[PDB]
Amino acid sequence: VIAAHKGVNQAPVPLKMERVGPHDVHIEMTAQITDIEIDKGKIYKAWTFNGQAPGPLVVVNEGDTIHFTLKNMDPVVPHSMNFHAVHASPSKDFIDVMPNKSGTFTYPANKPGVFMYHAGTKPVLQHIANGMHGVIIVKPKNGYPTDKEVDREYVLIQNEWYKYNDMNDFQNGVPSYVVFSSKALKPGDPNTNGDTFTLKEKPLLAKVGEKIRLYINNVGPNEVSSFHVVGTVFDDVYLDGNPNNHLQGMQTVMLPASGGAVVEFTVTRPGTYPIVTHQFNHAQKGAVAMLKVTETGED
Amino acid sequence: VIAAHKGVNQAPVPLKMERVGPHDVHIEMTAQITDIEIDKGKIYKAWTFNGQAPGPLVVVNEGDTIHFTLKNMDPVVPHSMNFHAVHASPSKDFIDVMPNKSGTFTYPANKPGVFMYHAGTKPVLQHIANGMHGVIIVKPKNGYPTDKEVDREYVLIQNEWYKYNDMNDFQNGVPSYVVFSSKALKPGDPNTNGDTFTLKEKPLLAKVGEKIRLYINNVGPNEVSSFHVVGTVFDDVYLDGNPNNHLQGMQTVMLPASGGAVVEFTVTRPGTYPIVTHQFNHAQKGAVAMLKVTETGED
Amino acid sequence: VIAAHKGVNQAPVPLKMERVGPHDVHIEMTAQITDIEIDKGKIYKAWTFNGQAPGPLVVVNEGDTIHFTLKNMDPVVPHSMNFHAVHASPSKDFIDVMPNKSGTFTYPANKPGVFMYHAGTKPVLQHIANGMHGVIIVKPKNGYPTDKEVDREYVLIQNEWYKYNDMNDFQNGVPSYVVFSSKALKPGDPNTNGDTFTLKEKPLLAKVGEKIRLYINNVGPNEVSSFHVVGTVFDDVYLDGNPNNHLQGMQTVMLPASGGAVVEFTVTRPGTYPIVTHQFNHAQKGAVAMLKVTETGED
Ligand SMILES: O=N[O-]
Ligand SMILES: O=N[O-]
Ligand SMILES: O=N[O-]
Ligand SMILES: O=N[O-]
Ligand SMILES: O=N[O-]
Ligand SMILES: O=N[O-]
Ligand SMILES: [Cu+2]
Ligand SMILES: [Cu+2]
Ligand SMILES: [Cu+2]
Ligand SMILES: [Cu+2]
Ligand SMILES: [Cu+2]
Ligand SMILES: [Cu+2]
Ligand SMILES: [Cu+2]
Ligand SMILES: [Cu+2]
Ligand SMILES: [Cu+2]
Ligand SMILES: [Cu+2]
Ligand SMILES: [Cu+2]
Ligand SMILES: [Cu+2]
Ligand SMILES: [Cu+2]
Ligand SMILES: [Cu+2]
Ligand SMILES: [Cu+2]
Repeated sequence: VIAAHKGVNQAPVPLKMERVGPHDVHIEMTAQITDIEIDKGKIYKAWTFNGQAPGPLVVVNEGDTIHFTLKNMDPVVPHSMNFHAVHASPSKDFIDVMPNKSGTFTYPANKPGVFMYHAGTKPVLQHIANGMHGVIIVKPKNGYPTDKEVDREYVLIQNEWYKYNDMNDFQNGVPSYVVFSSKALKPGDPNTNGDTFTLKEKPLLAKVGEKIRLYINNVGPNEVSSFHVVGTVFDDVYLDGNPNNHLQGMQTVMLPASGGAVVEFTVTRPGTYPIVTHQFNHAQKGAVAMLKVTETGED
Repeated sequence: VIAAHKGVNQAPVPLKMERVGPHDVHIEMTAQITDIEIDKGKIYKAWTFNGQAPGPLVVVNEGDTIHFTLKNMDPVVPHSMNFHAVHASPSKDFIDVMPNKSGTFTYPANKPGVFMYHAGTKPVLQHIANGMHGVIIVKPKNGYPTDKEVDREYVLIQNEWYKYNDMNDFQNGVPSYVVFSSKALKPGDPNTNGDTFTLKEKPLLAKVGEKIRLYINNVGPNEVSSFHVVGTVFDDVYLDGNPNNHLQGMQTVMLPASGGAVVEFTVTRPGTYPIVTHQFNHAQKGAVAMLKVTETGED
Repeated sequence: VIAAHKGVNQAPVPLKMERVGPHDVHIEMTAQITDIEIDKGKIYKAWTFNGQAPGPLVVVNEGDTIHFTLKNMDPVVPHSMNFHAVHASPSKDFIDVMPNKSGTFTYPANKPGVFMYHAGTKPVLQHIANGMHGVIIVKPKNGYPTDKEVDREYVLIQNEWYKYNDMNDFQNGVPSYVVFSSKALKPGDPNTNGDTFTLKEKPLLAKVGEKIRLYINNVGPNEVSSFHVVGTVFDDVYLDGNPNNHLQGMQTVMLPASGGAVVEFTVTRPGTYPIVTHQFNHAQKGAVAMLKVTETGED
């Protein structure tokens, strides 16, 4: 634990977003050091955006230019932001912001989909593994062909956790935990961090007969994901959330590290449905969420 | 070795299946403890369906409802069944059957493809790793567009084996063996277990010039598979065996854990053709099968 | 270090190719033992084709029959060649050539794409891991639908390096290095070996606004690749380089071991753009290349 991080636990700060034109959006995040309970009794003093790991959800429209400000609250470590959604010059636009400073960077989100974002400061592995990852969704101008069939939707993110700030482990060791989190799209949706237990104890909710859409991304840092919902089959899958990349009837979706998808499936009966990576060593180490399906859709 | 499993070696029992209506099929399996030779001189006292690991092949038609009975012969461990093919309530329909009891569960197979099945009892990793995995094929109502080109077909399954019933190894260790097995579709086809040697010593057979279809699934538990046939290219691939997910001219097919495919390729010359996962550490640890191609198609 | 390899460092020999008919091409390679600097201060006495690892690039046209000669310069180890592009009998056409001998083998390249080649001598893992891997590109007769949009193109290959000639490490250990190399398509293109530094210090070059095509293959031996270019999104992707396998708007391309692709992306701003596998443990261990984009396209 970096001497200047000892005892530091910066309270989470809300994401700030506001539209400033028909095709322009302001976003303001922080980089901050925040204690997160990743397993019961296990605190990780994470490197975060806004005190969440993964960070807060960003949603924009295809064709929006993002005017992004990062306020670095870390007392000693520089941080930066890399959005996979955007076309940008990495050496000009994804550059470091020093402690106690801010930086603003502008770039377009030209492509629909479910994109990873993460800090881009060398060593990138260190910043991602310590918690500086997240998702930005870019909504397609023309929608998805199955939009009218979807009854309910959520966002799920997979990540790993390693021994604390240990570059040897990050490079060469198996993950200690692999976890899901959910980030809110609409008021009332849960908003959680990557931990082994919250989405088991407080399942996502749905109603019998519904078609559910999940926007998913496996942020890694290191593992691929074999994404599967127990008790159903994916009716439709759009790789990276691009409407053109359309598969049907998949049992399990292969996600690379940073890989995204939009997946849709029908829940036909009441009960609790596990959501896993089917790499079962990772599932055993935390990567199981639950979907509770009731006759009403409320608990 | 669980005290009540010491010395236990339950003889394999045939799968029971019978059609009971134009869209309804009965299946009866066992859960049982059976010694399997996974490498020469290496016995694994596997947790199995029907004394095979992977378990027996199930084939049904798209739109069939399955009335599935599990007879648990294990003297002490509960077991259950999860079919990836079906729409079901996991907490009602994939529940545990206690030792010396049976349970019956009914659910539809609405989607064509090559699906994993496995025990769903917590910890799922333990039940899969110990051998409780298999494949169910759901035949598409409308076939595949290349059906008329296929001359011969087989089923191949990839799995791993770890240190015996060792949850630490299952979670954190590399596999000791990675293996292929073949499960019979028609009388005379081989029916083998996941071992390092049988499909090398007794290759699958084909005839010069034939187009071969393989129904494949990588059941894991933990690894992905880079499926490749030496000396050919896949003419056509259907991801998860759904006819819509149609690729052409692939050298190697990426399978997630639990991932399936229908793959088709032409063998143009006499000889022996290795079949591998191209993750060559896994191939070296057992995952090489052989296809012997002769002028007649018989040995 | 095999006693007969001690002190051996065979100078690289150029690939020999010549067209001998409208649909027939001669290729002559060597198998040879050559010291390669894989990281600064770290020499690997590689098993190679032609003194390069990965080996030299081969480019042919769809429908060409290849008349391939391997001249084995290794004083003691037999070697062979397996081209993923071709239809061949592995047990007749991919056979070993003994030390100080040559062998010639003929087979057709019927399928367009970006194919791995490698030695096929048992244990195959040993020959691949020690450096005997490479790429053959088969150009599609009808092109790719986006050909007219591409301004500049390069070839990139990903491989791993392990502890020297250590079969235990090859089977059971994490890679010590994961690396990119580039192989020349046109005069003036760089031609490099798999190392941790050359494509950082001497980036690939491009011009602002260009659409870039990369022909890529992950030769392994053991890992999958999460291929990503920072600061852009792939406009179009053709899996295995087959024009039919067409995805759009992908952030990251999942490559199995031996998996290939043609990927295309636009660079909109001047700067330096990292090229990674997004499995960041591998990126940290060497697998980052750089693309320098200038107003002119020259350094
Ligand atoms: O039903 N999924 O194992
Ligand atoms: O089907 N999830 O084990
Ligand atoms: O020819 N497959 O290495
Ligand atoms: O092409 N199998 O090494
Ligand atoms: O912008 N790629 O992290
Ligand atoms: O987006 N490369 O970290
Ligand atoms: Cu407008
Ligand atoms: Cu602004
Ligand atoms: Cu950071
Ligand atoms: Cu990234
Ligand atoms: Cu509905
Ligand atoms: Cu009917
Ligand atoms: Cu019945
Ligand atoms: Cu079991
Ligand atoms: Cu499952
Ligand atoms: Cu035929
Ligand atoms: Cu001609
Ligand atoms: Cu010739
Ligand atoms: Cu060799
Ligand atoms: Cu190969
Ligand atoms: Cu252009």
